[PDB]
Amino acid sequence: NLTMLQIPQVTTGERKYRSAIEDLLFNKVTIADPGYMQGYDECMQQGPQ
Amino acid sequence: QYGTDTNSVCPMQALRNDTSIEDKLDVCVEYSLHGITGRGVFHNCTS
Ligand SMILES: *[C@@H]1O[C@H](CO)[C@@H](O[C@@H]2O[C@H](CO)[C@@H](O[C@@H]3O[C@H](CO[C@H]4O[C@H](CO[C@H]5O[C@H](CO)[C@@H](O)[C@H](O)[C@@H]5O)[C@@H](O)[C@H](O[C@H]5O[C@H](CO)[C@@H](O)[C@H](O)[C@@H]5O[C@H]5O[C@H](CO)[C@@H](O)[C@H](O)[C@@H]5O)[C@@H]4O)[C@@H](O)[C@H](O[C@H]4O[C@H](CO)[C@@H](O)[C@H](O)[C@@H]4O[C@@H]4O[C@H](CO)[C@@H](O)[C@H](O)[C@H]4NC(C)=O)[C@@H]3O)[C@H](O)[C@H]2NC(C)=O)[C@H](O)[C@H]1NC(C)=O
Ligand SMILES: *[C@@H]1O[C@H](CO)[C@@H](O[C@@H]2O[C@H](CO)[C@@H](O)[C@H](O)[C@H]2NC(C)=O)[C@H](O)[C@H]1NC(C)=O
Ligand SMILES: [Zn+2]
Repeated sequence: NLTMLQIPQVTTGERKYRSAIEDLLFNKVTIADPGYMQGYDECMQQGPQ
Repeated sequence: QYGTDTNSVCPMQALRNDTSIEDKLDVCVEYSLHGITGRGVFHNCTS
């Protein structure tokens, strides 16, 4: 059984880029989003955190 | 003594209300707000 090591296929929508085990691993680590697209505006709309 | 909060002891020569920030929004300006000085740009924000 190699289900968790494979990327789940989706019939309609956007293709996924994470496997089940990768999703489990990434959800256990807290990483801040470094505002690649609109970080400058978001830091003003969100306020000091 | 200088306080990080408002400084309420000022000379009369420094008493002015040139608060024309609405017309100076998109420009680097020198600000002197209740004893706090510096340079920066003011952007309209909601908070
Ligand atoms: C050749 O190679 C090319 C490059 O590899 C490739 O092109 C790429 O294609 C993929 C897949 O098609 C594209 O991915 C998609 O990107 C969308 C846009 O992402 C940006 O914007 C979002 C914010 O959205 C705002 O802006 C977009 C326009 O840009 C606008 O449409 C939207 O309305 C908003 O205004 C932003 O969040 C993205 O950045 C984050 O994610 C990146 C990774 O994707 C990170 O690298 C980045 O650091 C950001 O990370 C942070 O945020 C995420 C999300 O919260 C956190 O996980 C993370 O920890 C961190 O905090 C980026 O700037 C994007 O909207 C779209 O999203 C859908 O798909 C993914 C994967 O399945 C899901 O996770 C999403 O939830 C979402 O799924 C569903 O999608 C459908 C259809 O779109 C929607 O109807 C659903 O609503 C939606 N569901 C939900 C629940 O949201 C996806 O990631 C990629 O952008 C392309 N890259 C380019 C063009 O450069 C190309 O295809 C290849 N060609 C071939 C032939 O193979
Ligand atoms: C192979 O393993 C996957 C998990 O990696 C199993 O899928 C799970 O199946 C149970 C029982 O039906 C469900 O409750 C879970 O939600 C499933 N997890 C998923 C899809 O991530 C799968 O059943 C296994 N295959 C076999 C033939 O036993
Ligand atoms: Zn601005």
